[PDB]
Amino acid sequence: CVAEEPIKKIAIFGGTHGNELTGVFLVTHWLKNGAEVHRAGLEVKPFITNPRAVEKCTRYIDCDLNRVFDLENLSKEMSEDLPYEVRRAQEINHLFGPKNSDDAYDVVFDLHNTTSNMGCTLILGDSGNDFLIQMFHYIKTCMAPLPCSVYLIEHPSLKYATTRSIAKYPVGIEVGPQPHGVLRADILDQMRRMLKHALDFIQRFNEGKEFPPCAIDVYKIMEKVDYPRNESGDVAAVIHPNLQDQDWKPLHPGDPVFVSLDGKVIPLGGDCTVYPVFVNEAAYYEKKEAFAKTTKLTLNAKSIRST
Amino acid sequence: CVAEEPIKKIAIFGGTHGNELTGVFLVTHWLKNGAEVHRAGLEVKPFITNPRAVEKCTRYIDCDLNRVFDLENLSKEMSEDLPYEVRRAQEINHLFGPKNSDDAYDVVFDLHNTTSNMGCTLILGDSGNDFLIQMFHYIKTCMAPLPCSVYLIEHPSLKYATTRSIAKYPVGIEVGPQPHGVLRADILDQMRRMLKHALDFIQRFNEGKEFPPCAIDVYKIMEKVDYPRNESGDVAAVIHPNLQDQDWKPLHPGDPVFVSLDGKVIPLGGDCTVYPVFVNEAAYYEKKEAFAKTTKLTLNAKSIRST
Ligand SMILES: [Zn+2]
Ligand SMILES: [Zn+2]
Repeated sequence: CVAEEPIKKIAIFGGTHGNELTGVFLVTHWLKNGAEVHRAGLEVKPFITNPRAVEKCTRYIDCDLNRVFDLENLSKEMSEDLPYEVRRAQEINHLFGPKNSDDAYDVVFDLHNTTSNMGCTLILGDSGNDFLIQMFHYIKTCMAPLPCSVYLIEHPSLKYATTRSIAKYPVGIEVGPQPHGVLRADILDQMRRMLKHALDFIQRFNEGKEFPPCAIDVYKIMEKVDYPRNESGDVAAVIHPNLQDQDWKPLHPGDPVFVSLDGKVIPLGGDCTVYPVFVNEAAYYEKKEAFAKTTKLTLNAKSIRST
Repeated sequence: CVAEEPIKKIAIFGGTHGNELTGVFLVTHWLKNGAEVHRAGLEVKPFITNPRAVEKCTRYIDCDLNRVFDLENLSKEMSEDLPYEVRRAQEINHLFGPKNSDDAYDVVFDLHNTTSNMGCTLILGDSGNDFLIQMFHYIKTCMAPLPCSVYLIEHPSLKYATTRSIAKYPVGIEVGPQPHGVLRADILDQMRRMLKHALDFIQRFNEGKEFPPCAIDVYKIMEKVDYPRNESGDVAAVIHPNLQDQDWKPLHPGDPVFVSLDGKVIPLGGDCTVYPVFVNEAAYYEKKEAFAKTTKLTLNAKSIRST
């Protein structure tokens, strides 16, 4: 049984990307009216992380706020040509960190949307963290029969620079499909239910509930796949209609992945089954990612209890 | 029978809004590879109307290119204060107009995408235009039983400043739903099919096909409906899930239209059945349009032929 410290300070971040409206709308509402996110014994602080991008309804001002929380950026002196989001990341770190300190917030839920058909998605940064595996098992049980899928990042590069990484326990909450700059009522309902259960879990944990051992399936990112490109670097083929909206569904080497305007089909390739995620995300065209290949695995957590 | 001269000069505009990728991708392709839009006897010119917005994948740089083709803007003196899209509209007017001259292009197809669930949509500016009614009837007939809906936008305050308004016969071609900044294969195949039949119609008309009288159903704009807003001017309620994606379907006075986070449902109101269009289009939040109410009517066209 993993013995563990009670959680005291929780933040809920929305508008990390300024055009992802669900987190913006909920955090804006909870700042006005906090009853929904109140839990006995918890300090819960909703916060808009990129208000300048939110006011422009744009992903970012100068660079992605979700890529500048690495140590180098958090400790960088200001310079004239430095992206705005580096200065904003320091401001957020000053309020909710410092990152890697005992004073840092215990849990940060960073709220995101995607244009990909990923449904309710939890992002896990540590495959050995019993506390988070337990929380995610709890949320999934409460959301059932809506799928609630878990994306695991092991590589340090794709997690160490994220906004949620300031917390002792980072949690990414990702819900799609939703076009950026749109608020869909269904997506809002799904995200608010995920949060309701995550907060319930934390309060129960604090109150001394002992959670028995559990296991969850997770999809661990293997590598990004770019679009085929023309000499000039523009996209030469698009996501095949059979792959479009089929995030999480197994893809085999001969299955079609891209299609060109002439009707040429390009299949997955390789030697293994993969589970594609972020299929056709708008923000990722410039990041050279048509989708990411993942592998499925099981994580077990030991029982846990507050000390 | 209305006899008209053969159509000679046709333009196909893509990227009027730079983040609506279907027309950008198709036009970019046809500039290099024109066979798909070749027709015997026709001069077909693909053209990217807002190259700066396209390169930044954004709707516009300074102002909406689809709002600046009014004579005041087009006749504005060249200066350094001038919005980029004003300077660009004047270039387009010189190349494909001038608007209101006998030298203007005969047909301009302006290609758009929407995040609303509208399917294939043709935009008609003039309810008396026998040639356009016949073209649209042809396209609908050829696509049957696939959805192909016609939106009639007639008042001068609504039509006078559009990019396509330079042509003798302006045609808007609109296909959704597609997140902006995303290219879906399905949406691409729908828009290519509309255009194939539109160009086939023009060729047959020029070749002497005589078209008997026809009729089409259209949805004529009545008025825009904004989101309920707080004192601050931020959105206070979102599109109700029963209205979400239900473009074109009759909506009655007591049917739900918005829902707040606190759960208040706001009904249509008024005294008549309407047909909503552009339900939840991302670009329209700032235009104060949650959706447009329309009324359905039948338009007849005389027999037409080429002289
Ligand atoms: Zn995001
Ligand atoms: Zn448009």
